[PDB]
Amino acid sequence: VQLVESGGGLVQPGGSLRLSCAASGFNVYSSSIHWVRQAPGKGLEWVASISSYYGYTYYADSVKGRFTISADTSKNTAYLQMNSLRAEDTAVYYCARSRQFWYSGLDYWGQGTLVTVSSASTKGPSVFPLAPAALGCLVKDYFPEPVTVSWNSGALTSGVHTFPAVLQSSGLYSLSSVVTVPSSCNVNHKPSNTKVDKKVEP
Amino acid sequence: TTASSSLAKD
Amino acid sequence: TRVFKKSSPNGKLTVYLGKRDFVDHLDKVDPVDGVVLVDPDYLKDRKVFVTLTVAFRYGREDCDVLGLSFRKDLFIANYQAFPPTPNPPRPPTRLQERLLRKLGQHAHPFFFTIPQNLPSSVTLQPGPEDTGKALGVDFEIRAFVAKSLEEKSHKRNSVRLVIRKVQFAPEKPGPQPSAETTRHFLMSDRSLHLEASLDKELYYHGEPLNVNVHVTNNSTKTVKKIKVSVRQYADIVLFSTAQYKVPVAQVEQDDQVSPSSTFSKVYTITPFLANNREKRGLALDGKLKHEDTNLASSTIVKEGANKEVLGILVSYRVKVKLVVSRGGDVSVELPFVLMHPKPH
Amino acid sequence: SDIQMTQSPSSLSASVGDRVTITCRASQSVSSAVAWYQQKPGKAPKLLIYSASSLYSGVPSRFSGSRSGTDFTLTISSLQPEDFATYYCQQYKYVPVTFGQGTKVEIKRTVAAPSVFIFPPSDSQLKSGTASVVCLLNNFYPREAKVQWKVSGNSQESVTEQDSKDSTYSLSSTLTLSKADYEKH
Repeated sequence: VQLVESGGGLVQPGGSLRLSCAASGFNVYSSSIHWVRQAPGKGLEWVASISSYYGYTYYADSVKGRFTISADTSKNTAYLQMNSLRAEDTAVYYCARSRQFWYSGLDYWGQGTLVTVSSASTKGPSVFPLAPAALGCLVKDYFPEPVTVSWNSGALTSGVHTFPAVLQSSGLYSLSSVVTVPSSCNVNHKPSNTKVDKKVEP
Repeated sequence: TTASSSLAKD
Repeated sequence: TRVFKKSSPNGKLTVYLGKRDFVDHLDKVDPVDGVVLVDPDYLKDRKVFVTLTVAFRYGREDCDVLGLSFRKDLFIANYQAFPPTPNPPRPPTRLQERLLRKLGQHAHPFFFTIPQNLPSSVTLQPGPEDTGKALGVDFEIRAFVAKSLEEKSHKRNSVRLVIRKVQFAPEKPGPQPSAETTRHFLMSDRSLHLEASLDKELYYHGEPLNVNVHVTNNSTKTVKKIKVSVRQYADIVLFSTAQYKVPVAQVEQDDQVSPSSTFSKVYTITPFLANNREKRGLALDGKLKHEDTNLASSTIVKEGANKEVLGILVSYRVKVKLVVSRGGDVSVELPFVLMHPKPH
Repeated sequence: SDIQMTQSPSSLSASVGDRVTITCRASQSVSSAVAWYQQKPGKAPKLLIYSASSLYSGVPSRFSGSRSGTDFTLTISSLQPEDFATYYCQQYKYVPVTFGQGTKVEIKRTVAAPSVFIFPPSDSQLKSGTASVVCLLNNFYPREAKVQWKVSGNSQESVTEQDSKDSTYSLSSTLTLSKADYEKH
């Protein structure tokens, strides 16, 4: 028994997208499909559910009408179409299974995929050195995630602390990392295909 | 209406 | 854990029932046990009784303006809760003792034994053309306080509560369900031999069924279409045997079996309610008030065949029909059960 | 209608083999349709308790749950060192279901003082026209801290997960202003 998803990416607000979760190892009619979303750093909350056996559908109040849900018994797959996307709807999405007779929790959870909604475009990293003990590397105004930043192509991994990237109002993400060298960095951005290497000297 | 009470554990 | 409760409208009479669902083991059904709470000065001359009536109720109870139930009483029993009777049968039980400890002296134990020759909770599906609820055997526990058994019913006195009697699958699987059919012609020596076999004889709701069908068309006629369907049979007995059969799920494939050829296949068919919301006469498992449910759970009969026909009996069958050119249509039928597994 | 939950505490810390109790409260009465869910950081959640008292299959017996009216008790007997994560509460006999706000559980250690590092904007950053002040707080315990600015608003702070090597915290805060605004001080 397994559960898989596909369809994540970035969507222009006011646009639309469609997500799928394929079911294997169990039976669609003797089960139910529910989806729940989790905003970054927030508590996961329920969005929609389809009951194929009863032929019923349900939606959350915040997303009533905007969203649809469908199921295909031939391919053991569920389909739902997202419309009138807004900036607050971005989160990580999961597909879940539950015993139809009877509801007894959500025993199986998919690997999960994320949905991002924004107008930001691709932006390469900009290395701003942080020299004076310790020394740090600052990357600002980049898009999108992720960025693999190491010191001297990962020559030394001791004393390096890499912090999660955050979003400021400019619409571009930024992260930081500092290496502790009291006595005495290679960063690659795969989505932007940009590699920026720089070093800071006191 | 149909409801529930307490019940103890012996 | 918890205990369900129901109270009289007056608030002076309240009944506590240990469980809302009851199960049978094909030889003994779990007894119905409960306690009743009452303050003596409210009656001060009367007596307390509880009744388990099983009725062939039709329609609903929400004061609907229509021809109401044919209220045949299938089986009714009585027990004097208060004043206290002899200790049997036989003790106050562990749940009864625990409720007495919780409450004290104002509780009164009552006991009941459900005879093994009684039906299972079944309810016919109400048709959209008609109005309100539909008929179906159902259980009910009614506790009332009065001086006499035949004393007139009072709403403030009587308290009404609904219970269900459902069955659970035995852990021992049965024999493999299979069938065969060899159909010759009117005179010619050519014949038509077909085979049907099943995965199992027991299945769970929603779980697909894969019928193993094989055809040996060593004949001269041609097979036009193959029809695959699952039939439901509802043996209704009130005072005369009745049988309302109705299909629930049918699947078709435009496959042609040529003369002097062999053809085998497996088909996936699932009994489910989503596509049969409107078919009147479909049988659904007993509801609590009005909530939805699955299809009617197949009711296994006890080993000793006796009669057991005092209510609604439901069974399932699957038939595969072979459309043979210019006559000679032949179909194969086979039984199987479909009902819940053993919970924990 | 909307049946909101109210769990507490939002966060707590413990150690190996401790008795940890987390409580879930419901704004209305729910009979038994209450479940307990654990989610490791960055990965899919997984059920631990369903029907408010049953322990799901493939789960060590050390977990346990209890009910008291509208209050729910979730206890761990001997907390294994790989269980440090967040926990979630849900009720599921009314549509729609509702979930908790997350409850962090982490290992405890001694209190460690931090080493404050402030980094000036780079020369290329100086020529870029935007200036940022990098504030560093490394190897400190616990996570909470108080940092002031005076040389204010327009500041963002980042903190990482407990470094298991030293069981401590590292925090980074950034103060970004313009060159004219930076130089007026």
